[PDB]
Amino acid sequence: TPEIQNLLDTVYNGLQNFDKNKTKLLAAIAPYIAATLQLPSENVAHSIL
Amino acid sequence: GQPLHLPIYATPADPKALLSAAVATSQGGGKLPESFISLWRFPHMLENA
Repeated sequence: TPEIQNLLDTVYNGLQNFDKNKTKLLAAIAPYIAATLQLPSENVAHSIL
Repeated sequence: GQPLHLPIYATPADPKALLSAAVATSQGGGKLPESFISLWRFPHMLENA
């Protein structure tokens, strides 16, 4: 769907310039997941991942 | 002429549930313009930008 594709584009531009050994992948993707799934917290987005 | 039977009672119609559809669109992102080199060194062009 174009909406899930918009999610893909936003996370693609967002987590571009990432290294694995710098920081956790989950904490990096957690804000875009919290926004696109409209979740209030960030620990909830941690939880669901 | 009064009928012995009592008349049947009608059942009212079912109301419609008005429903809206909310969809989103996907506009394509813009690419970069061409690299044009300048005279200036790094800090002056950095402060300018």
